[PDB]
Amino acid sequence: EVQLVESGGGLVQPGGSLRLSCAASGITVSRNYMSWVRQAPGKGLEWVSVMFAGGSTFYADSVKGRFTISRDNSKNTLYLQMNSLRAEDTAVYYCARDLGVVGATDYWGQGTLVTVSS
Amino acid sequence: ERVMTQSPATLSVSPGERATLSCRASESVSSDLAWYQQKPGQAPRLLIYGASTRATGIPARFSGSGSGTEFTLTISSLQSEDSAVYYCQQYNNWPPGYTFGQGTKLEIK
Amino acid sequence: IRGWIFGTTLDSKTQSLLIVNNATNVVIKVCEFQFCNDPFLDFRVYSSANNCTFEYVSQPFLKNLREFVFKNIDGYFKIYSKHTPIDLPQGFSALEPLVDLPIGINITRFQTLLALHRSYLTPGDSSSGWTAGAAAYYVGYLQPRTFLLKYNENGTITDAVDCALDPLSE
Amino acid sequence: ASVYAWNRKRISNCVADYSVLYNFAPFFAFKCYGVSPTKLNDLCFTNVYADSFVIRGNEVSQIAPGQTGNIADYNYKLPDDFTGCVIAWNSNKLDSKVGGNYNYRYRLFRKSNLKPFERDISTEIYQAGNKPCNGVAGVNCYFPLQSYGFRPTYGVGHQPYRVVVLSFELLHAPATVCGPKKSTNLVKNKCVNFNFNGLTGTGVLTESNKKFLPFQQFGRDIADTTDAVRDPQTLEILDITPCSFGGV
Repeated sequence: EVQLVESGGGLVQPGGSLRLSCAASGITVSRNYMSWVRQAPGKGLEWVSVMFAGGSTFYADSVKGRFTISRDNSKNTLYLQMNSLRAEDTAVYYCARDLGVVGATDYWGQGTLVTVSS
Repeated sequence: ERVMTQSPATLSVSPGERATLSCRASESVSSDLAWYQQKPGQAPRLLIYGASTRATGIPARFSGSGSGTEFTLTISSLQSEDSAVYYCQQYNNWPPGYTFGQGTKLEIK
Repeated sequence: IRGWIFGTTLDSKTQSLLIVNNATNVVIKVCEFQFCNDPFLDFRVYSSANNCTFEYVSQPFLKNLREFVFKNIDGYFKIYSKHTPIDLPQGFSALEPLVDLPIGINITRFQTLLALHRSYLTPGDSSSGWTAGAAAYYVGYLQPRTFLLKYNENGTITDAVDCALDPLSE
Repeated sequence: ASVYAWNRKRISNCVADYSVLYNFAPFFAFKCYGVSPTKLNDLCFTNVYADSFVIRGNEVSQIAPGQTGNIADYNYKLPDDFTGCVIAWNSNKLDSKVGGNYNYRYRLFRKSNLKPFERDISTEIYQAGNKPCNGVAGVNCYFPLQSYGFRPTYGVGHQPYRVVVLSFELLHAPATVCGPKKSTNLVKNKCVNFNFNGLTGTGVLTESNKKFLPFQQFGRDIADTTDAVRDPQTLEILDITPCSFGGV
């Protein structure tokens, strides 16, 4: 069925890197506005990044210059490379397919915990 | 970057009645919206986007209203499973943009 | 005789040229209009779609011996002309610059446009044609030459000497 | 008209004044890259391309060389080495209705980015799966043409800005558009520097007695000394004599 399953969540030492992966099903990714969102434990949500159908990607200001979204069109999936993970970034990260004015975010991802050594 | 403020913080209403939640913007948001119900334990679920359009499947028991900088969601008859957190997300700047709310915790008795 | 057509081809693959006189005005156009197997005899037009870049209009260019010189060297297409009362006569008369156009199309071949009253028009026709008045037109080719021109006291050319015709002229 | 299939005009064969362009009063933003405004007012070219359309105010920042966004990535894209300037007016009155001046529907779904100045007007259904909503519903029924909903309560970011972009082409240019004026009144009988439509020289000008033919513009005596000239304004013939000089 149409779904988004995520991977890469785990633990990494501060300043380190990591790479999150997002798989989809019954739906294409190449032609879908993709968007990675995150949530701090107990707090709300915040838009982290988005990749378009032409390649022009975007990131939140808090993570500009450090995270990079990319997508393996061959198998209908998205990726987000992260580096220099600091104390804040400990959060659950969600993968989503956003349509916008014609239907707001509906389909969400299982999420992925990202904590640090300490 | 319009900051949204939800109200009230918490709400406990007897079973079978209506429930009313307000979400207040600071700039204009007239029809850029959505409402999410994040039942505690998994990802949120979209109920009503834009001004009052009910997302597919979403029980008619929900009703959205409001326009400009102020909106309200209302539930007809809360069942036991309606308990969750709710957020009003705006997208007045769509490419690339969103702004979330503070969430609301809904319970029963 | 009412006009001319110049250009590198009759197809619409290139910006051919059009010059059409009329009782009312001249129409000069550059629009790559694809032509038929034969140039149409004016039933006012016969060509495919056009994408013109230059167009121009002015008063018309009109026993009467009409002369024209068509030259295209510097990115401009230039016309000289003269109409005189009177086969070609032995009388001397110089042509005056009529128009100097800025269009830069690469012209390599040229054709004429004819006309007739109440004549049918079709994309392809045999050699039967339609009746027209008795008429004729002559063609000559220019060459790089050295000419010794004589100007009189009023600034008009009255005589000329061909520098390479015979030893006395040289 | 719309940002969807913008409107164009190819200006040529005239004298481009500019006295009003970027100098008329209600212009909001004008800025060009590669060319300065005043030189522009004196520059001359083979052709001009004007491209008018209307966008939402918050998207004006995307009209720039190689700038990236929505309107500039999927709707209308200007080159990276684009020489010329864009202008934008806050048409917060001219095109708006409380009922929504949204007659135009911009493009929000495109398969691949635009090549510069590629009119890409189309009526299709962006989709995800096999069929478009003609046979499916909900999923994979996306339509790139979205209304604007322009109405006056909308803030600045959503007030329709009318924008016009000028593009000067310069290849093989028998340039047919140059309109700088600069014509000063003539002085006679005094050693004066003159510039008649390109003929530059010095000398004293005197009333002529020579019959110029109507197609002639200059007069020269023996040994190429330009002896006379006809005025390009009043068509009067003038004689030129170099003012007095000698040994002492």
